[PDB]
Amino acid sequence: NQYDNDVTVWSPQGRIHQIEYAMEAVKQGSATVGLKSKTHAVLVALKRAQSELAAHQKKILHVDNHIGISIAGLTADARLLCNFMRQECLDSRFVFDRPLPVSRLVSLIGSKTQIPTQRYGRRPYGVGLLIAGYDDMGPHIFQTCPSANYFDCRAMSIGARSQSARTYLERHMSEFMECNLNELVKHGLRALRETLPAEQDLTTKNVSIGIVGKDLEFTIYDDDDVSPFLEGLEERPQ
Amino acid sequence: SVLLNHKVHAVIGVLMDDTDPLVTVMKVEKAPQETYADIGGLDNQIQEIKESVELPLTHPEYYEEMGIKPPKGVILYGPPGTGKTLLAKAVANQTSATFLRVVGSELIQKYLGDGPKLVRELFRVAEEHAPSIVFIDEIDAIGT
Amino acid sequence: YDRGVNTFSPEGRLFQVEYAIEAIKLGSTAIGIQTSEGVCLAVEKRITSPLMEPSSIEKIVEIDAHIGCAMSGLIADAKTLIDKARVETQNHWFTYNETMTVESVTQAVSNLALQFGEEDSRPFGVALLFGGVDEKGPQLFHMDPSGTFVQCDARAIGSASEGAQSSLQEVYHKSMTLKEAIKSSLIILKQVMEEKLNATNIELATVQPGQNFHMFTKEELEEVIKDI
Amino acid sequence: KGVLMYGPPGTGKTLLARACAAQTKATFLKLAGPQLVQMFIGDGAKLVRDAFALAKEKAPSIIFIDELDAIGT
Amino acid sequence: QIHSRKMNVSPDVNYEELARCTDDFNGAQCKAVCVEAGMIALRRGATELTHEDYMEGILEVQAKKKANLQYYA
Amino acid sequence: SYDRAITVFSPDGHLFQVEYAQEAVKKGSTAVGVRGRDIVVLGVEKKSVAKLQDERTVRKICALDDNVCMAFAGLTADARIVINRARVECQSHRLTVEDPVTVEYITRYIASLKQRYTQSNGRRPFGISALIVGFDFDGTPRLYQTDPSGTYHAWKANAIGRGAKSVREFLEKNYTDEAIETDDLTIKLVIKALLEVVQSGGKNIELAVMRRDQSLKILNPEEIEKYVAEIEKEKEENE
Amino acid sequence: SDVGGCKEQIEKLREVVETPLLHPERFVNLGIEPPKGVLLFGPPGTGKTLCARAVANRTDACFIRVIGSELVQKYVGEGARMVRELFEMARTKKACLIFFDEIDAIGGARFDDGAGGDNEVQRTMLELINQLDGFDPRGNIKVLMATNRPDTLDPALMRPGRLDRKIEFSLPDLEGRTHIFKIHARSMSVERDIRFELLARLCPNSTGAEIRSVCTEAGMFAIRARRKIATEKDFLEAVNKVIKSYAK
Ligand SMILES: Nc1ncnc2c1ncn2[C@@H]1O[C@H](COP(=O)(O)OP(=O)(O)O)[C@@H](O)[C@H]1O
Ligand SMILES: Nc1ncnc2c1ncn2[C@@H]1O[C@H](COP(=O)(O)OP(=O)(O)O)[C@@H](O)[C@H]1O
Ligand SMILES: Nc1ncnc2c1ncn2[C@@H]1O[C@H](COP(=O)(O)OP(=O)(O)O)[C@@H](O)[C@H]1O
Repeated sequence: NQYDNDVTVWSPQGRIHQIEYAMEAVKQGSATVGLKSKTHAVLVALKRAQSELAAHQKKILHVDNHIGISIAGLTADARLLCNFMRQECLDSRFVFDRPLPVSRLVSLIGSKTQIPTQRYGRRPYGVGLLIAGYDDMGPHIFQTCPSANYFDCRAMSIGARSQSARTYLERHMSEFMECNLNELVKHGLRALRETLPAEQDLTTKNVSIGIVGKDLEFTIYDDDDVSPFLEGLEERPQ
Repeated sequence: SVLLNHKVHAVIGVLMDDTDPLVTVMKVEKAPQETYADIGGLDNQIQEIKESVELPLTHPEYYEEMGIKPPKGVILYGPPGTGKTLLAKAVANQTSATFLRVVGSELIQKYLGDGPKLVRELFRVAEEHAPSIVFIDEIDAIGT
Repeated sequence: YDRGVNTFSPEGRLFQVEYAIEAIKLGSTAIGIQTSEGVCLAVEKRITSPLMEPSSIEKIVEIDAHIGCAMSGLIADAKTLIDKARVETQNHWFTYNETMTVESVTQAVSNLALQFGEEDSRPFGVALLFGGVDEKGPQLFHMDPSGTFVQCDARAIGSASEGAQSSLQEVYHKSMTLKEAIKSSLIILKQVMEEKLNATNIELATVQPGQNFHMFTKEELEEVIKDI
Repeated sequence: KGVLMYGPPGTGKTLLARACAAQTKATFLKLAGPQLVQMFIGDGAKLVRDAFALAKEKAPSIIFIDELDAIGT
Repeated sequence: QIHSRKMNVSPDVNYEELARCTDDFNGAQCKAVCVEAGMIALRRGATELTHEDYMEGILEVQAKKKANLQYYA
Repeated sequence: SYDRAITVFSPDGHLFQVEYAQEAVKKGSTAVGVRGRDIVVLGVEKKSVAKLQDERTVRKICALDDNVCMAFAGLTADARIVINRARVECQSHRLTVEDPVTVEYITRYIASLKQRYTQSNGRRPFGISALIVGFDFDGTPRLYQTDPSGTYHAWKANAIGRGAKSVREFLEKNYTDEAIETDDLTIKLVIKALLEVVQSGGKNIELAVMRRDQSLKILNPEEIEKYVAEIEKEKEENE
Repeated sequence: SDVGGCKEQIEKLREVVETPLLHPERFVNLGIEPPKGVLLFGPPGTGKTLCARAVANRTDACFIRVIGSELVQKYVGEGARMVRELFEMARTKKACLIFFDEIDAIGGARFDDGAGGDNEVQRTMLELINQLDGFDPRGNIKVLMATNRPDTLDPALMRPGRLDRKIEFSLPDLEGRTHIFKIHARSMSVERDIRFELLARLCPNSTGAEIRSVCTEAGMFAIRARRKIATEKDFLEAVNKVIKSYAK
């Protein structure tokens, strides 16, 4: 098939299938989650292991004292976009000393994600981004994709083994909105527990969380900081 | 050939074989002509090729009975016209076996596995009349 | 399929990065090990001709007094990244007037490697291991050509990387003394490089919080070469 | 006269055709499109013509063309 | 339901929850899922497969398990 | 992927298109180089001047600076371009910069240059390997091999061109622990290594010597017969 | 025991071919007619086919082994008819076991965008894949598949009616590599004090066909030395023949 090339070429169907190839590249394994409430927003990304003598890789980054993100792949474009968000927040503080609202920041990131898709000489983005933030309008969860779209969501999950998480989130969207911080992170971790493989139970060594809210900056929690959030998790009935 | 009665077609004799398709022409059934005495001075290769492929086809025990199992194949290299085909015909002359030379790019058959068939037939008709010394001229084509 | 990195596979993989992953194997074996006592590195020195200068295969190198590097792959493209790692310490000296952590050197080399897909050059066929005793203690880090980086308590690259890694997982923990880590690394190295060990085909270096000095532990490491 | 089952694989097209072949007690003429990608210059046309002639000879018969796309390109 | 009744099954089966777990399948794949669940029930030593067998079947039949996420290029 | 382009790995990590540099170098001239006890000595063969032709313009060895030169196995146009880069580079660096130039520095620069020309499309990396010998590196002479791939290394004695095949064994066959004493055994071993050249008699076997302190000195035809006779007598007495 | 360490895989094979002919007391009573066919895929051309031979030995079954080449001739159309002939002539036998190799070249799906070429595959291959029978529609016949490349195989082969199990292999593990040399200690006359335990470790990630080649290469070591028996040094440097020269 000739039409599997530069985003400048449309397939006869009227599609750019390389964007779908980037999207499927995003879907390649362990789970990540994001969801917000009236008070807080939360994202979680499990740190995948490599060996018994190599460290788990962190997948959560801080952007500003009201916004942070989570990242899926080998971070080729994800971390650069995170740094661009950080510089944009610095510019916002340079111009009006304000942490700019989440949605109007993510709109420019969506435009930037679209920019390569029209021209040659630049591969499409191979990562999907989750975002948790709060601003002078409210708390928000956003997510962006190689297709350059941005979504404000009550819950979201990118990767594989996460359709169970997605269904749990689709079920408890009825609760996510009104929950507090602890209840919200409990809901997210329950969605993640829905992603458990057959031979495993959730360990502290991989679960890593980022949290923001109306009275809390975006911060990152690990192992024994995650455990105060892992309590209240769904049990193992049958 | 089979000798048959003219009227009742009964088999009533047998007679000399003077036929069979062009594969016999592809094969060099006769032991080659050049000998080890024609390869002037290139004598270490005589030892190498004797150790490798000359002994089995008149002394099978050296590769089947002496507590061991036979080998498969031996590669020769050097500039064209330096004795490769000459030494091959010399070693094949040192035995009564048939010599089967094929250049690597000559067996290009069209449909799937038919080139493998064109290689397979040479081994199939090998012990159908005596073992053989196979020689791929220019192995280069087959792997890189 | 794989003419350029401008497009991925119909699976979404690049048909380039895994090529760098096996191109890791074109070089000799290499090991890095972090302990609470420091970080050590080793590379097989297996020569092309012993009448070449035997130190000229600089696959075990010092970056600075508290930081060292090991490589797997071609020496040419490794030289650029190693030079970047060395020059960033002097840049820190001339700008911040103090020393630079191995984490930020790792980050800078990662961003230099991450240029071939978002400029507007080409992928680097080398995997790097750094070992530092920096402002955050002992710290071993690993980069693959992809431009990402990970902390490692130990790591193996180069030829026979994965067998050495799997066998080392049986004999390692986060906080032993670096000397017994060296011994356990060598008892596996002896079988990983070719057959037998000497300066023609082995090389190793180490740095410790008690030694911000002379990473080039060669020809004084001779005793543990003959301890094994 | 003509019915095209269409849809992605694994849905039931061949099974439905075989079930209709079953319940009718009629004569079933199953073939695959790839079976008619034969090499010889005109042999595919001869095969199609002869198959339709056989179908006419068998009168209450149902021809099935599986993977018409292989020859309906 | 079709393949389960043909194979005979343990009564405790949520076919509806099976369909929910069979997200975005085609028919043939689930047709396979039934027989392979019966095979694992043979491995489970049960006299007839139950919902656990279909779960443990779909858990493997779904995909080739693909690559590893947090390090994909 | 395939060998159709430099800038992509083979599906096994190979770079066939780049790795063609070996036979790119191999089909040029033939040269050998050593560092003696103090003085480096180099030799070249395969001139084969066609009557009206000359080897004077062929210039297999050119002296870049009073303490650095090289040998140029490969295509002659790229060799001349390397002449014009390296010679002017070292001259200007020593003439203007606070630090002097060394053979190590020029080898580094050439390696970086070739690696950088490997670093882009539409730019053909130089198809020549070279022995670069220098008299000054903290005052000590030394030798380097450089390859089109951008890799560089130091050697005690090496050969390039069509002579790069045999000499790799040949040196290991007769290199003593003693670095070839003074200029006598240094030039003698140069002649021994260049004996793999067509006739070894000095008819078209030439050489030059740099004494680690003075510039490149030529074993000119009025004297090279003496070294040729030395080599021949040494080979005759040991028979 | 001729299998080199992969006895795990041949045993899970026998659960789906050997067990449902020799031990039918658990299949149909528990619901499903005994299965008859499985696929294999592992290291490069290493040992794969031989598993089928061991099964057909203990099954006491007539054995047939096929490659794509034997379904191909300059004469076209008949290549498909050869599979039909093969199944019929096997069923004329008192039940038979048939095996296919490089099933990727046979069980590989349609390639329309080739626009011609060596196109005989497209005429023949489905007559295997679509005329092939599985656990249910199969007569008194046992079938086994193998190929080194499973990623290209048609899902129709993957799905039932073609396959009743799939099995994966890898390069022989350390226990496997030791056991291969244990097997080949029978294949020659040697000074049988060998440290095969160390020979299998001197081999890094490697195959088992090369193990056979190395055993015959120790035979070569005896022959070049004209020695009446092989020795441990012959085994060591025969291993290094691959390990050094095939990996230097
Ligand atoms: N040892 C030798 N004795 C006699 N003739 C030789 C020898 N080596 C090469 N030749 C000459 O070279 C040719 C054979 O060399 P060979 O390498 O077999 O050629 P090719 O590469 O065409 O097969 C013959 O024409 C022969 O005249
Ligand atoms: N709803 C269903 N119920 C029972 N069997 C089904 C169903 N859907 C599909 N199948 C099985 O899967 C196959 C569907 O694929 P088919 O119609 O053969 O087209 P293709 O050959 O393109 O896959 C059928 O042959 C049938 O055996
Ligand atoms: N470990 C081993 N044990 C037994 N036979 C082996 C082993 N490794 C390789 N073989 C060889 O593999 C050959 C055929 O199997 P194989 O080529 O793997 O089948 P396939 O073509 O399906 O890969 C046999 O001739 C056998 O000698």
